Amino acid sequence: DYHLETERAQRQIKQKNMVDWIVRNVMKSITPEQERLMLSKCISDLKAMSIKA
Amino acid sequence: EISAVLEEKILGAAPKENLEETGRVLSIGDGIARVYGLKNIQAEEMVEFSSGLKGMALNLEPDNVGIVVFGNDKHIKEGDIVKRTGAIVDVPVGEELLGRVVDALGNPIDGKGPIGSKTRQRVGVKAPGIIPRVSVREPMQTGMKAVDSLVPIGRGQRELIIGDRQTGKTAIAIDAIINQKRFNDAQDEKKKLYCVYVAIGQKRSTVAQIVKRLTDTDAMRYTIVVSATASDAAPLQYLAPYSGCAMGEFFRDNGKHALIIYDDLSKQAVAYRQMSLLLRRPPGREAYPGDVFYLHSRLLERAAKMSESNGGGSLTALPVIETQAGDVSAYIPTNVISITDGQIFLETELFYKGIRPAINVGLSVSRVGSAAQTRAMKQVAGSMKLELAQYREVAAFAQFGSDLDASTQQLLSRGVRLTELLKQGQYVPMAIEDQVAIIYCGVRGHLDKVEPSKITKFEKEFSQHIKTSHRDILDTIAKEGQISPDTDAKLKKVVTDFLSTFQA
Amino acid sequence: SNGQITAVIGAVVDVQFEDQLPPILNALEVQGRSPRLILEVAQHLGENTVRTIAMDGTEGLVRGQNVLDTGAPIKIPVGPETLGRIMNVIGEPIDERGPIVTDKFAAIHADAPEFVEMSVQQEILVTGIKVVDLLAPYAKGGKIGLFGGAGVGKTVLIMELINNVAKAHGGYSVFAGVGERTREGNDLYHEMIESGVISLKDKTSKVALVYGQMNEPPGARARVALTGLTVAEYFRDQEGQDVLLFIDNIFRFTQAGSEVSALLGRIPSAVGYQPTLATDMGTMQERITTTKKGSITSVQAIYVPADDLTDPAPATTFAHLDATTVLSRAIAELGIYPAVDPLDSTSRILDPNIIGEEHYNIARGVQKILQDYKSLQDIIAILGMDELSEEDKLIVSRARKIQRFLSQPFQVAEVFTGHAGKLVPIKDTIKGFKMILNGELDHLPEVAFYMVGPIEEVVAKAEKI
Amino acid sequence: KAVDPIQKLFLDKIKEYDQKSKAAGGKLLEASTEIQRELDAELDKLKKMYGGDTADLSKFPSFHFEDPVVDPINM
Ligand SMILES: Nc1ncnc2c1ncn2[C@@H]1O[C@H](COP(=O)(O)OP(=O)(O)OP(=O)(O)O)[C@@H](O)[C@H]1O
Ligand SMILES: Nc1ncnc2c1ncn2[C@@H]1O[C@H](COP(=O)(O)OP(=O)(O)OP(=O)(O)O)[C@@H](O)[C@H]1O
Ligand SMILES: [Mg+2]
Ligand SMILES: [Mg+2]
Repeated sequence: DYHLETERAQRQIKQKNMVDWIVRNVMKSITPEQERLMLSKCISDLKAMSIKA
Repeated sequence: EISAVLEEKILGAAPKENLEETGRVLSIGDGIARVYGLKNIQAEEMVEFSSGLKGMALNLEPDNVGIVVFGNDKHIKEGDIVKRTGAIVDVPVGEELLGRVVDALGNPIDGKGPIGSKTRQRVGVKAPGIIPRVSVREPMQTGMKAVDSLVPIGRGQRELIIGDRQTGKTAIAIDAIINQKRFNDAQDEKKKLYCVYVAIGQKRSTVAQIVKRLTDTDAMRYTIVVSATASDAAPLQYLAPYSGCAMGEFFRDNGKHALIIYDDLSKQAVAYRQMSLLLRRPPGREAYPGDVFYLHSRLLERAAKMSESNGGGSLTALPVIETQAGDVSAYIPTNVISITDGQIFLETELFYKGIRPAINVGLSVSRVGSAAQTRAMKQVAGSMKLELAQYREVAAFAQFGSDLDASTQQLLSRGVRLTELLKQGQYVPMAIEDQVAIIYCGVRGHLDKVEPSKITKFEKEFSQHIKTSHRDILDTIAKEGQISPDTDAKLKKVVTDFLSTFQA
Repeated sequence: SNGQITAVIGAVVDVQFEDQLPPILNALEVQGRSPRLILEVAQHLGENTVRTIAMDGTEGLVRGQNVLDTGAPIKIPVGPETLGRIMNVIGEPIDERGPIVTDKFAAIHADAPEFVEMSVQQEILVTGIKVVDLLAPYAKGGKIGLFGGAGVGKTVLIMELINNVAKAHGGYSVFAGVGERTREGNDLYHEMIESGVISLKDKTSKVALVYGQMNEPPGARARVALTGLTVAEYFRDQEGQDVLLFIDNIFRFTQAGSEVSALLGRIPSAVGYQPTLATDMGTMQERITTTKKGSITSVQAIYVPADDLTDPAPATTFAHLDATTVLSRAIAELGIYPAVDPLDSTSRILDPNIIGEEHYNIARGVQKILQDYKSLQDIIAILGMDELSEEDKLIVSRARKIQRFLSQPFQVAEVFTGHAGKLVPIKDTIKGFKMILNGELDHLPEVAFYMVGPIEEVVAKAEKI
Repeated sequence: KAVDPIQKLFLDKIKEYDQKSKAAGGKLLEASTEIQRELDAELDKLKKMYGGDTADLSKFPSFHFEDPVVDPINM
């Protein structure tokens, strides 16, 4: 039970640490060329939903 | 490992973007959001707010839609986007909820991960009619001596646990949940019973301590805890009995048997009165709405025993009602008494005197009665019910009876042993064979020489001697299903031997 | 014509029509529902919009859903084809025995019979219950109410009346389960098929069951009593039969009306009830009567909320009943069953010229001793039994013997009591209370008078002690 | 069958975290002080709960047993 709770405590802090690391890394990594590509994909997906009727 | 789980959760949570029919919040306040739009929305359909809160479309009006918010109304602002879920209000159901603590919407709150249920069931399903039901004939073993003998509960019955505050209403309900471990561990699936504990308006610390008690006693493996505590919104406390009932109706409709406890319905009526008064509905008796009877009647009527053509399953309800100064003539308890199949009344006066559980024998009714208990228990508890009634009649003569007749003294002495017999410690439910043997000894006169202050110690030691030295007696009782006069003579001899061996 | 749903609030649905409005009390059928959802028109709101009350659940209804006008009120099957069958508020069979094939239908809304079509004859209906037969006798053809709280015993009392009266009855019976337990409906249905009153094999059934229970929406619970009336009205009028109508219980009709009235936009009346409490009850109760064409003996269980007889719904029901039987919780807590209050039950046939001089004098003598006991009970409670030596103690001793002797074991309560059920002829009842009033049994213990029917079983119980 | 670019970006951040964590020997990456206080609080609580001060819980516990007590022949 001690090893299980130690593993659970280490798993919980690693999950919390990787969550805030991913949030900070995703927010700090914003590029305009990828933003325009995602904008074009959103327009194409909107056009695909209009066709799907 | 953890990275792989994190990756598969990202890949599995695809957005699946599509255009949804949406509305706009006009005004939010008093737990009711008025929403402009949603032309094709259904009555009582679940919605999603932009903050993640769910809501139920209560009022459909020409210009707006009145939505009952299942959460705090500080997360909703005017002008938010309200999306149709496309489905009438429903909760997850299944065997994946066993061992899990959930809120009124079915979302897990114990932090053990998501719920892998593949089925959902509406919370506003109507009760079964006349034909699919059948008479209640299978026993519900609460493990309590005073309950299982004097107020016997069956499978498919609605038995009210009513009393004042801090009188043991939760203690009776939790011990009934714990007692089913002996049937769930066995291979006989027809005696297996799943449990649903619905906590309405309680303290969240109290629910956590209940879950700890169920986990230590290993009763959590077959228990679902639906929690809508005192910090939760009134719509959540209103919805939680119906959410738990739907989870219990899964077992009823699939050939299994479920027990559900509403702890307590008096707090759900307070939560529904809050919703009704904030909706400007006309208050009635004690400011309650007129449909506060239909609030509990449509809930409890779903607890039924099904016929063999419907799988033979059942749902057993144990609603809890808290009275004020022992007033069972108030509006809300009288409503639930007119719904359920009998009430178990807990007395404050008996609770102060040390009698635990403080069950009022004369004021506890089981409308099903002896039709749903074993032959051995029914044969013995019938005699104890008569003897307790005889002791009750002559209890007025004990106040001044300095000189009293031998017959009346025997009735008083027998009633004292029978009253001390029904006492039972908390979190220790008893098997039905142990209950039958102890009640049989106290009702045949074996305890007339044993002092009433040593009955509980005699209860441990004599049952241990039976479980060790005279197991053939229990095998004969289990084979016959009752008590034979030959076994009566053998039990007379081993009682005389046991009392002589203890002292002479 | 064809309408569309404008607003759904609970059991109340607003439907807007284009060409012609349906009249009030007309039945409307919602189209896109797999089971039949029936709306009953209640009022015209203006702008070609009517406000209706649904007879089933309103979940899944969208605004703009098409609603069809049937052109008539709710019509239910009536006749011999309804005997042995169970039907709901809208006449659909819920016994899973197929459709109710009949050529006769009748609207559940009908005018009460006029003043000319009234029968003034009153004859005593002997029950076998000593407290009922002595103090508040029932009329053979008349309205009987069973007032009581929750658990004081009204279903047991009305099941005993079915066991005693309806078994040996030359006619038809109708049971209207109005907002009660579905378990009780299943118990009564199997009691009928076991006692032979309902025959699933041939056409010898004698009772029609109509059930709208407490799991039903308020629209169904406020109209299912009218469906039971319509079956009983057909038997009285179109066949000239003597009909028994058991309603359990009629308070749920009024209670469901108050729940709908909150959504009908009405200013609430006293204790939150509907403004039309007396008029809706009066319209319903005046249809349950004996006319010159036929007779209806109606027994109506009446729930009182919070054990309050001054509540508007039981109080307005008191004037609609020939005989009232008020059940008390204080008497039930004393172990006296049936817990009929002797000083609160009336009959309207308790007359020397109807039931006889000796029956009337014994009943008035019993009530006089019990009223004197109630006056003395405050001295007994605080001070004690030391009062007036011989005189008041004799009053207390006789009154307590009478209170025990009013109790009686029921045949329908024999399962959970153990005492065998007793059916006591009314001659033995008045003889038994005359012996107690004359002082012939003052030496017997008062335990001997408890839970025994005839007075010969009282003296036999005293000798057994 | 084009995947979401945010999903691909999230997978790249997971792989970047995993590469940096394995390059740090399993240690946390740019953890704040409160996370360090949280980790120390959990380790101290587990040490006090299971009694890790007296004996090493990672290894096999060293049992210190004793001979059972037998009553004398007479009373
Ligand atoms: N049979 C018993 N033996 C010993 N203690 C008991 C017994 N029954 C109840 N108790 C104790 O009495 C107290 C009150 O009981 P419990 O909390 O179950 O009552 P309740 O009606 O749920 O009160 P609440 O108003 O908090 O819901 C608890 O501390 C419980 O442990
Ligand atoms: N005649 C009787 N003899 C013995 N016990 C009785 C009798 N009448 C009622 N009781 C007791 O009272 C209980 C209530 O019975 P019953 O269902 O008739 O009450 P009720 O007034 O219809 O209540 P509810 O509002 O729940 O329908 C019974 O289960 C029984 O315990
Ligand atoms: Mg409690
Ligand atoms: Mg009843």
